[PDB]
Amino acid sequence: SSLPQSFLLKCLEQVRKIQGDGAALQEKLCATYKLCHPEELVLLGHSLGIPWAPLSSCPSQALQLAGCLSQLHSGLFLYQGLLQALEGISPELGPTLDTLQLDVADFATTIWQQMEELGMAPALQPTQGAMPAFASAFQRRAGGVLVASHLQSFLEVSYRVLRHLAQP
Amino acid sequence: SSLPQSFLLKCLEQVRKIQGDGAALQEKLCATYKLCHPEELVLLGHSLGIPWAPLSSCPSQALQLAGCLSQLHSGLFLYQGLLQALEGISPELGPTLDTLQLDVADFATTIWQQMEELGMAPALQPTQGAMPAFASAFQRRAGGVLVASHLQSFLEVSYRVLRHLAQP
Amino acid sequence: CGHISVSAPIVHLGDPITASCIIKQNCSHLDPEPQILWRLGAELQPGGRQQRLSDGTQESIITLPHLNHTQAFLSCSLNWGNSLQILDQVELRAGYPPAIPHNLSCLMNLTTSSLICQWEPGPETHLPTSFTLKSFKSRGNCQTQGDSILDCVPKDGQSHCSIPRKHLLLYQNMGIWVQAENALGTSMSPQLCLDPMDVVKLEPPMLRTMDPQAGCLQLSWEPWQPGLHINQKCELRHKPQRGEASWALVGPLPLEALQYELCGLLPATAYTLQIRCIRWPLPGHWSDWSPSLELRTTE
Amino acid sequence: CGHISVSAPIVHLGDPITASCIIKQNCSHLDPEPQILWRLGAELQPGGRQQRLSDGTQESIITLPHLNHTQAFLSCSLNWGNSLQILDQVELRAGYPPAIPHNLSCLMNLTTSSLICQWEPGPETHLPTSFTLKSFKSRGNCQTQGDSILDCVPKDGQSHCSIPRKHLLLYQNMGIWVQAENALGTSMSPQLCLDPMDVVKLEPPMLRTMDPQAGCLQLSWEPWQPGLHINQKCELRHKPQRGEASWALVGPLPLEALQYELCGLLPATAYTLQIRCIRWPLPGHWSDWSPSLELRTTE
Ligand SMILES: *[C@@H]1O[C@H](CO)[C@@H](O[C@@H]2O[C@H](CO)[C@@H](O)[C@H](O)[C@H]2NC(C)=O)[C@H](O)[C@H]1NC(C)=O
Ligand SMILES: *[C@@H]1O[C@H](CO)[C@@H](O[C@@H]2O[C@H](CO)[C@@H](O)[C@H](O)[C@H]2NC(C)=O)[C@H](O)[C@H]1NC(C)=O
Repeated sequence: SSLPQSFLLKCLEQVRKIQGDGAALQEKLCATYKLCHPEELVLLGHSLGIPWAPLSSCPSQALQLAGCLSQLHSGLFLYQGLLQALEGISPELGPTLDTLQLDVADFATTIWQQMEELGMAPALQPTQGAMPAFASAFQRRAGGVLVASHLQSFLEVSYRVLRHLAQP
Repeated sequence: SSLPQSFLLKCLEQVRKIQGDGAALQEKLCATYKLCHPEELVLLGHSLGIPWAPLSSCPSQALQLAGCLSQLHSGLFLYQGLLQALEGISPELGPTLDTLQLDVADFATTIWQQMEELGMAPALQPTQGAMPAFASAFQRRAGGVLVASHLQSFLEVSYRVLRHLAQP
Repeated sequence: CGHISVSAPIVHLGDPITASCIIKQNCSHLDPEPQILWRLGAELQPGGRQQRLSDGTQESIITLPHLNHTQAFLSCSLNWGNSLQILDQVELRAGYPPAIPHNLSCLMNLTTSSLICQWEPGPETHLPTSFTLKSFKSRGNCQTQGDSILDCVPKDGQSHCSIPRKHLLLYQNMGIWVQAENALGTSMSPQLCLDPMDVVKLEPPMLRTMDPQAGCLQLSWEPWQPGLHINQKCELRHKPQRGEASWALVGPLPLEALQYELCGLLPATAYTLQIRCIRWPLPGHWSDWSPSLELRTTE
Repeated sequence: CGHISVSAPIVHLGDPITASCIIKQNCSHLDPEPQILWRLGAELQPGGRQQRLSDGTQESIITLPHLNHTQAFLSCSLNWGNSLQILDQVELRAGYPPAIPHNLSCLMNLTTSSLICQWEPGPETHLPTSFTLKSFKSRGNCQTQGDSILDCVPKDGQSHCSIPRKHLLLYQNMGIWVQAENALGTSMSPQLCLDPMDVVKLEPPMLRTMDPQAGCLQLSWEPWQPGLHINQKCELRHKPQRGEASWALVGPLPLEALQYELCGLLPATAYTLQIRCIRWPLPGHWSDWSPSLELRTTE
C-alpha cells in the first residue's frame, strides 16, 4: 500500500499505548470517586453536549484513504480538546490525565504529518472547537469517565481500521 | 561574686566557641587565597582604618565591673559590625564567616542582658558604627584575615578577664 | 444536571448533614417527576423528601442521620429508564478534631548546627491535618511574651521539625509548641521553654588502646571535636567481658585523655569499657555510651 | 592601598599576562619609592619595571612570560620595614578551552517516561566549564532547522541530562547535541537526530517454571508491563549449567508465554536459560538478558 508499513505500525503502537492511558484514568476514577459505569452518566452526557467523534469514512467505505485519515485525525484532535477542557480534573488525577493528553496529541500529529507527506493535508492546521463546560468537580470527575469511555472505543475502531489497513 | 557562676561559664563557652570560629575562617583563607600572615597586611590595615577594639577597663583596673562588661560588650559589638561590613567576603567563605558572625552576636547579647539584669545597661541599645570600606575582593579577603586576627586576641584577653573574674 | 449543596461537607465524628438536590427540568426526558434518589454510593438513603417550586425546578432535601463513615459519596441521581442517572455527586468526610500533641521535645545538633524538635500526634483524626512548630525568642520564663513567632513546618508525614542556627538565639530562652489543625479544630501542645544550649546532644569520645604493674589497664580517648568547646564531665564503666558481672562506674573523667591507667582489676585478662559524657557545670543531658572497647589486663 | 589591574585574568594554556600596579603615595610611610615587588605568591617575579606620573602615584608594569600554573596568585607588594606589604592581590587562572564531547547517546526510559542523554567530556580543562544539552523538535534529517531550541542542564558534576516526557514529541525526530563552554571557548558535540521511540530501553521478561516426554523442559514468562504496548521480538538462549558449553539461541519468541516447552535436550537434567527482547519490525535495541533460571530436564 501507499501507507508505509512503518507508519502504520507506529500508529498501532500509539493506539495500544493510549488505550492503556485511558484505562489507567478510567480505573483511577473508579477508585477515586467510585464512578465506574459510564451508563450512569449518560444523561449528564447530553446535559453538557459532548460532541463525540464519528469514524465511519474508513471502516470499509471503499478502498480510497485520505479524507479518511482526515476524519480519524479530526477525532483525535477533538478528544484532545475535550481532555484539555477537562482541566486535569483534580490534582490526584492530573498526571494520569496528562500522559493521555500528551500521547493522544502525538498520535494526532503522527497522522497529520503522514497526511502532509501525501499532500492530502490541508495546508492550514485547524485550531477550532466549541468545548463544553465541565465547571464543577463532578462534571470533570464524570466528564472524564465519559470521554475516556468514548475515546476508548473510537480507538477500538481505529484499531480495526489499521490492523486491516495493514493488509492492502 | 555579683556575677553568677553560670553566666560566667556561659561566657567562656562562647569564647572557646567563637575562637574556633575565627580559626576555621583564618585557616580557610589561608587555603583559599594563601593569605596566612596578617603581618603582610598591616599597611592595608591602616590603609582602611580599621577601628580595633580596646579592652583595658577590666584586665585588673581595680575590682569594679560594669562599665567594664560595658567595654567588653562594645568591642564584641564593634567586631560584629566589622564582620558584617566584611560582606561574607566570597561565596566559598560566607558560611564560615556567617557562623562567627552569628556566634559573636550572641556573646554580644549574652553580656548585654547580664548588664540589664544588673541595671548597668544603658536603657538605650546602640546601633552606631563608622564601618570601613572593603570594596574590593582582596580588601575583604584581607579584611578578613586582619579582623579575625584582631578579634582573636581581643578574645584571649576576655578569656583571662573571665577565667580570673570566676574567682572573686 | 441538577446540583447538590450541603450544610457541611466535613463534620464531626458521627453527626448529621443535610442536603438539597435542585434538579432542573430544562434537560430531562421524563421531567424530574421520577423521584430523585439519594445515595451514599450504591445505597438508597431513607428520608428523601421531595419539595417543588411548583412550575419550577423539582428539588428534594434529606438528612443524613449520623454520617458514620470517614469518607463517603453522596449521589443525587434521578430515573431515566430502568437505570439511575447520576446528575450530581458530592464528597462528604467525617472524622475527629485533633488532640493535644503529647511529648514534644528538642535537641541541638552540633553538626547540622540546628534545633530538632519532635512530638507524637496520637489518635488519627481521619482528616487532612497539618502540624506546625511555632517558636519565639524570649527571655525568662517565656511568659513575658516574646513577640515574633516563627512557624517551622514539618515535611508531609514526618513528626519532627528542625530550626537552623540562623534562627536560633543561643544562650537565651525560647518558646516552642506544636499547633495541630484540621477543619474540625485546632489544638496546641504545652509550651516548652528552653535554651537550645542546654539541650545539646553530645557524642561520646571513642576509647582506644595505648602504645608504651599487674591487674591493670591502659587506654586513651580522643575528643569529639564538635564538643571540644564545652566543658563536659565523663564517666567510664567497665566489667569483665564474660560472666554476667555488674557494670562498675569510675569517678569523674575529662573529655579526652592521652593516657589513662585503670588498676585494681583482676589479671582476669578481659574487660569491657565504655565512656560517656555530659556538659558539666552547665545544664545538659548524657550521651549514648561509646561503643565498647575490649582489652586484657597485665599478667 | 595601590590597586592591581590585568589584561586577562584567565588565559590560555601557557601564555602571557601583563599587569599594572598603581601604588598611591597617599598612604605610605616610606613613599612608594621602595620598589614595588611582584610576586606569584611568595616568589619574586623578574621583569618588574617601575614607571611614574612623576609628582603622582608611582606605578609599575610587568609581563608574565608563560603562566604555566592552573591557578595562581599575583601579589603586588611594596616595602615598609623589613617586611613586605601586600597592598593588592589578584587571582589568575590558566588552562584550556574545551574539547568536543565524545560519545553522546540517548535512551528513553519507559518508567521515568523521559529521555536520557549522556556523553564523555574528555580532557580536563582546568576551568569552570558548564555543559548543556540542547535539543529541538524537527522532522526529517533534522537539517531542516526546527526552530525552538531547548536547553536541558545537567546537575553540577554529572555527565548526562534528562528530558521529561512533557517536552518530547514521541514518534518524530529531534536534534540533540551537547554544548561545552568555559571562558576560553565553546565547543559542540556532533548532532544527534532521533525519535525517542527508537531508543527505548526495554527490560526483559523474567523466566519462570511451570505447574502441570523426555529430554525436555517447560517454562513460562510473564511480561514487562511498561513494554506490553510495543511489539517486540525475543530470543531465548540456553546451555547446560556445568561444563563450559556454548550458549544455544532459540528461534523468534513472543514477549510473554503462558507455556513453553523446549525439547531436544539431554536428560542432562540441568540447563541455564535467559531471554531478551527488542522492539521488532520498528527500530529498537536489545535488552540485557534476564537473570538466569535453572531447571532439570525430564527423565
Ligand atoms: C544530628 O544530625 C546529624 C546530621 O544528620 C546526624 O549525623 C548523621 O547521623 C545519621 C544517622 O544516625 C547518619 O546517617 C549520617 O551519616 C550522619 N552525618 C551526615 C553528614 O549526614 C546526627 O546523628 C544527628 N544527631 C546527633 C546525635 O548528632
Ligand atoms: C530508568 O529510570 C528508572 C528510574 O530510575 C530506573 O529504575 C530504577 O533503577 C535504579 C538503578 O538500576 C533503581 O535504583 C531503582 O530502584 C529503580 N526504580 C525507581 C522507582 O527509582 C531504570 O533502571 C532506568 N533505566 C531503565 C533500564 O529503565
